Amino acid sequence: AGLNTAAKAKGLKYFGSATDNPELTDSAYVAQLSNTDDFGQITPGNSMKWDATEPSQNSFSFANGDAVVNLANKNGQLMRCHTLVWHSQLPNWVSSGSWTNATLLAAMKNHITNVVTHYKGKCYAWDVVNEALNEDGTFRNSVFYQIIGPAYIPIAFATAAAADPDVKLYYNDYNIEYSGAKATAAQNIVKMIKAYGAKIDGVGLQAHFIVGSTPSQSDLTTVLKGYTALGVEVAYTELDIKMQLPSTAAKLAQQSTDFQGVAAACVSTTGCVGVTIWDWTDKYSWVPSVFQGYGAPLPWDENYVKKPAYDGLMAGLGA
Ligand SMILES: *[C@@H]1O[C@H](CO)[C@@H](O)[C@H](O)[C@H]1NC(C)=O
Repeated sequence: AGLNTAAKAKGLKYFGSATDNPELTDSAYVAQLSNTDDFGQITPGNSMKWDATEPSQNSFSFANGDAVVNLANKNGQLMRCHTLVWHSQLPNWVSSGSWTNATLLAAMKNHITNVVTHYKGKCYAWDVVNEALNEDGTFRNSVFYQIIGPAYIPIAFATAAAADPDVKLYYNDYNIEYSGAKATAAQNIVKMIKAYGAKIDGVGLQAHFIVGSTPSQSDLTTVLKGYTALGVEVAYTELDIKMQLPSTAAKLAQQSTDFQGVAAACVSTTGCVGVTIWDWTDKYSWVPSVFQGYGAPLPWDENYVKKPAYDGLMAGLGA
């Protein structure tokens, strides 16, 4: 009947979509987001990030996150909660602060414990640490790395686990879906957290790909199995496939094949729990200025009408 029903028949927990609060006043948008034949899971695109949830020190702000949870709850959709520790979308009080190891650890832990406690029981998964690596497999020189060193990562996981022992804890990153220094480094982060004795349940593979340059089904599956071999589940967490503009029939077809292989890779991998697309309509796709010249990244167009990629996904999920 749709993406989510097809995904569940193949043993995934969900097929899902991100959303954001500005979209929720569009009742036509909301009606399709709330269609559980297509979406059994929701991620808040922005309203659970640090800039949204602790915009001034110790000042927790949950209304916009809660509104997304409430919608998911009314619809019977799972939540993925996104994201606790990340160098981007950090309030200036954190990124510019004068810290010591103890004082930044206290503030980071305070952030995690308050946010995760607030959402205790509501989330299938948390992206606990996001994008900790540079493209060359080095640690990003974020405030957390510079002040605390690599321990910030296992400490964040341990802190999340103490606040909510049952939610699945994910390390989430992009450009780790194909082999290379970055994916190798992401494997090493998994091994490092586990060696520290902290709980890590999952690797989140964002899957921001490009039409015509998407990794093959075979390459993607191979890489997923490289993570599951470490004793984690995997999911594609932010899938979209931006195309070099203008859109053409040939690019829409390629885009369909690209989405199909991503779905098929997940369905092929024991321990891949689901796919989330980064919103579902091109009208609300994430295409910031750095990708000027690209667009139309999603399975529905800006008029909420299906593109060939929808059928591609269905084919990849075996329906
Ligand atoms: C910060 O404190 C943690 C917790 O004890 C420790 O693992 C880490 O090495 C410390 N880092 C620095 C730079 O002191």
